[PDB]
Amino acid sequence: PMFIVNTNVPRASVPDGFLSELTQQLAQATGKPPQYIAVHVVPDQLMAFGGSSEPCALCSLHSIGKIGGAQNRSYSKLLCGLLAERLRISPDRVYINYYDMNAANVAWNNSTFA
Amino acid sequence: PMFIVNTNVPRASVPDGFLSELTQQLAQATGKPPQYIAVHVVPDQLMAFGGSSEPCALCSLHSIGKIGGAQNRSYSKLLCGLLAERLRISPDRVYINYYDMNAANVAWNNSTF
Amino acid sequence: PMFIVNTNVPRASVPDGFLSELTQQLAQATGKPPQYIAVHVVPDQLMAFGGSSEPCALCSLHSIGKIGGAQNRSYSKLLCGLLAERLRISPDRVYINYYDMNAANVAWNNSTFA
Repeated sequence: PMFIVNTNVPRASVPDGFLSELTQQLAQATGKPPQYIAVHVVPDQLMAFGGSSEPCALCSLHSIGKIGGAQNRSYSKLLCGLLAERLRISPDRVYINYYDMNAANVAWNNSTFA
Repeated sequence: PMFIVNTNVPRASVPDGFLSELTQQLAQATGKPPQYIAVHVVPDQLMAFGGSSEPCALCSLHSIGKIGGAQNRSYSKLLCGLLAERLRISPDRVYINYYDMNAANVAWNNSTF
Repeated sequence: PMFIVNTNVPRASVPDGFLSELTQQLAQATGKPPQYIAVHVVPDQLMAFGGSSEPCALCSLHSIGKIGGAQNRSYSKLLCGLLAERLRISPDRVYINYYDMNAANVAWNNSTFA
């Protein structure tokens, strides 16, 4: 699985250990092994949400399966929760796009997972 | 809806009001209210288009519906137009990918649609 | 075609001809002309792969056709190869997501390819 966060929040407000925490939580939440979890955080971004430049995030989670109605609802609670608690971002200023990737459309290590 | 622009154009060439303009115009164009429009502009990027490093942009627009043949044609005119007029980027150096998101695959506010 | 690389490798370690190289190689590999190829490299990123912050990359290749099982398998070899040699990134720390774009969903030059 792959999680990317884009946010106008400053670099200095991203706590040390945020990436490891995202890794550990996403592992538990998706049921996938941490070695396969990647996380990416892009602060200091020039963005707006609903015309306002108060703290916000635009994120995405890609996975081969482990993506669906119930699962996505659950991930939103978890991840908005973490963006709220660690980055002080209100959950009504967060979008997260989910992508159920086909195994043939994910490369890793000189091949694909198909 | 969500619009992201990535460009090699410098931050200082992005005019004051560009994000608000994109917000207003996307609202009108998609028919969705401005509060639900997000915009993201990433300047100073290391990128090339056709091997040339003259000004260019790689962009994406994500929306739950309001995405299709004619609508996408219309958005290209609008958005290439704005990148041309405000960022001085030639429209033959712009790509925009459109994504019709399923409501279940977009989180907002502790849940999904 | 479009190729984006996101990496924790510093900007100074990205060689100056990397974008042209990616362009030329993707042209040969996809069978499209170099003028249709765009490439984007985002260094200095705050990321982790499998809990570790050693060099890694999250990438994506978008194209209208020229995307599929065998082709993707081949592109992974090529691109991991380039990331290994030029950016000194181990291939087991690379993901590439492939996207077979419908022509109606790609804009260029005031219109779409539909």
